[PDB]
Amino acid sequence: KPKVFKLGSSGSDVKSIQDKLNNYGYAITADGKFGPSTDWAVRDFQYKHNIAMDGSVSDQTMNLLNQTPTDATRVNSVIQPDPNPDVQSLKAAAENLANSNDTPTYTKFFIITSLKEQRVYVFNGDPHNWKLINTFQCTSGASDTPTITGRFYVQGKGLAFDVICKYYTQIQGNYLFHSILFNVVDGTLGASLSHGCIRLAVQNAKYIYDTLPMGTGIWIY
Repeated sequence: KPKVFKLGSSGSDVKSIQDKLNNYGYAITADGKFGPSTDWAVRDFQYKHNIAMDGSVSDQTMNLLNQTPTDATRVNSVIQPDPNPDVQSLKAAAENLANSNDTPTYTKFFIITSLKEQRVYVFNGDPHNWKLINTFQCTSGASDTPTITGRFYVQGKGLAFDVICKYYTQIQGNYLFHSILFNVVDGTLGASLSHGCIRLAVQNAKYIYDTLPMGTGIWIY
């Protein structure tokens, strides 16, 4: 078979894969060792290119990595804060929260959901140097199907999933961030159908979907 590079691979070919991922905007260390950050970047790359998301690089992925990036395929690992006035209002407190705690991540982003506040905070930067780029309200799971707590990584995504939700981002298994249910479906019925998921205004689910690459750290508490 053709050569396959994956988690654990090393050498100058890996280094060039990493250089190409950096050209695509993934901001990883190009050291020639295919670690988790390279795996996650490859998975995101594959998702954005509508090819199988397995985290391995063979001919198909390599061919695409050799194309010039475009607006459709390039990741921005620096994002300017949203102009929503709540960003500025909560900036200091949210940044203090993120910077003073463990925030494991494989991207230049991090997302916190505080269940007691029913609020989401989205950051750009690195551990202990996070900048708040967005914040918004959420609705998490009802008490009989509560949202999972813990630390996770963005695992998967989709544009949509007899009711529909838009712009889902997978936390773990069936626990997702997604839009309000759709004609809007809310109330006790909306909570029963959403189970443990985190519901957001459509624009905010879309924001997470558009901004956070696979491997972005997640903290829910």
